[PDB]
Amino acid sequence: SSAVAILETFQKYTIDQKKDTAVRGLARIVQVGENKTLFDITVNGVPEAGNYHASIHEKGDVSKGVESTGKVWHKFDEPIECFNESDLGKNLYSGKTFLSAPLPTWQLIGRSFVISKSLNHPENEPSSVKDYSFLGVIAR
Ligand SMILES: [Ca+2]
Repeated sequence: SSAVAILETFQKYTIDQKKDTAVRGLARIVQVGENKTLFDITVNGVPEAGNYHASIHEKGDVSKGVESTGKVWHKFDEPIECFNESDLGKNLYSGKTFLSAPLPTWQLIGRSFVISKSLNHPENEPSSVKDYSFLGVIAR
């Protein structure tokens, strides 16, 4: 059993001026046990280097980005380190990791996969937006 989440920004951020696509990462999801899923995560094109954090939120509603997705339903403890500079002109970064969760794929479908990091300079994209986030509905 497999699934995928295409991760896009929904918010507009001053620091993110890459306009050919809003896609900033991919989660490829494969069940690897009766009740265990593997998450193959890659990130690309994010403006700030740092440790990013993944969660799965309760709702598949991304109309308002993270703010419409409800609460955190599953949290991953392991960070995603994004320190590889992949765009020199724009100074954008990439990263990758494998994560796992003790959940079958069927319980994941239709929820939102979210990766986020606190903004280095929130005063310049204020004031209710604290985090840079990119997210996508999980689909079979
Ligand atoms: Ca940058």
